[PDB]
Amino acid sequence: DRVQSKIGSLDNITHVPGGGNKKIETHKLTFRENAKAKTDHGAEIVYK
Amino acid sequence: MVKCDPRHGKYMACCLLYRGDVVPKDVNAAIATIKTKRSIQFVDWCPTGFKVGINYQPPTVVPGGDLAKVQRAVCMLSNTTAIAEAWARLDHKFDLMYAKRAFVHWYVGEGMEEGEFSEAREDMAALEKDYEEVGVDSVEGEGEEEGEEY
Repeated sequence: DRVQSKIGSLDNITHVPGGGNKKIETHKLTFRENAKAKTDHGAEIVYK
Repeated sequence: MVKCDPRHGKYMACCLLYRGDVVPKDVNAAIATIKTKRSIQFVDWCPTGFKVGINYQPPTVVPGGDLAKVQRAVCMLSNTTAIAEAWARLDHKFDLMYAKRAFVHWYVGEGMEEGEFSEAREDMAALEKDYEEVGVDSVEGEGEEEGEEY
């Protein structure tokens, strides 16, 4: 049978992505919108 | 004894209390020089912004170390918009932590609600407008009727 190690260090290679866990701040999402447009025109406006 | 600089607003009220060796007309002559220096600023709806009192029993003071012992003294109590900074700082320092919900878990563990921080911080946002409504002057300017509207 040509023989191999009785131990087997490879087993945790079954573990899943990841890598790591979270982050999640406690109540708000400030600047995730990455600074695109949020308004239209601009300068002098209307009148009737 | 408050660190709002009294130049940062206007008085509405002043209640001063003399004690000791004091004269009713020296008081009167002192306060005319406080009223004359309108640099010391007032709410424009309160011409009569001052109350006096005079009592003849000296200032007495508990002993220890080196301390002055005088024959006359004054307490004043005074209301002024200059304090509104303090309130605008305390409700900002509040809102800074509260937006992250910092320390809120200790409080809510005792049975308090986020509505109660909510009604409080709002009540100071009502009080923000309420120091300032009374801060606005009693005239909104003027314009000439002789000029054309078109």
